Amino acid sequence: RVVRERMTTQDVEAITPQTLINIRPVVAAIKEFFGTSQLSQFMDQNNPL
Amino acid sequence: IFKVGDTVVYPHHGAALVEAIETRTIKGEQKEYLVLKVAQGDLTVRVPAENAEYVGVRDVVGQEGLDKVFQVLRAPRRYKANLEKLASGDVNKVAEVVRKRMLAKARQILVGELALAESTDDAKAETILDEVLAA
Amino acid sequence: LSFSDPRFDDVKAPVDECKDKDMTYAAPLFVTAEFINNNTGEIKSQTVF
Repeated sequence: RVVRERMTTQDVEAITPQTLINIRPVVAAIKEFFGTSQLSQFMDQNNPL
Repeated sequence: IFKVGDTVVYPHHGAALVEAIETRTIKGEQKEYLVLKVAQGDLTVRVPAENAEYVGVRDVVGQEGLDKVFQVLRAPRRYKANLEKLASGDVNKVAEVVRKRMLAKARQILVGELALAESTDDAKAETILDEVLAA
Repeated sequence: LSFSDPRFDDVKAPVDECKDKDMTYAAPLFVTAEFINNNTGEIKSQTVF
């Protein structure tokens, strides 16, 4: 969504996909899933069983 | 200008080493797509050979062009048009810009123009541009 | 703008060392993101981290 709205604000035939791409929401989404979600439970190891 | 192994300078993305010509067709029309290995971050560009002179990607300048940017550097609104003066493509209009981020791009692309027209050992040759800064 | 070819390299740190030095076990992620301006047909392909 940010990419599609930012290509309008960028100029024409003078930009590159490296300038286009912002991986911050992807990595933020991964870390906010691994923390702060009850399906990413703390590992429970009293014994191998 | 558009052959195998040339050194053709894009007016915005810098100089690229063309490796090969491809006839990658657009609906049955085998357009002469020419590859471009610009060594900034290797954003590989396949441009048509016919539209290459449409967009104005040009060959490297010579020693006469080097002396032209030297004589522009000899004698040192305005700010909006001088940024647009980089977008002209003429090498005597790039050297008017160097005589704050816009000044950063103008100096580094002149040395890439300096060290490929003459092939004289690049960005350490930015110090050579510092020599002709006083001119 | 065209996305293609996801790619993984190997890991950045081994298991026990990652456990001891308090970080996350990880690996770098690479894709082949391509931007074309089809006003005249002008592709630009990178390998975006």
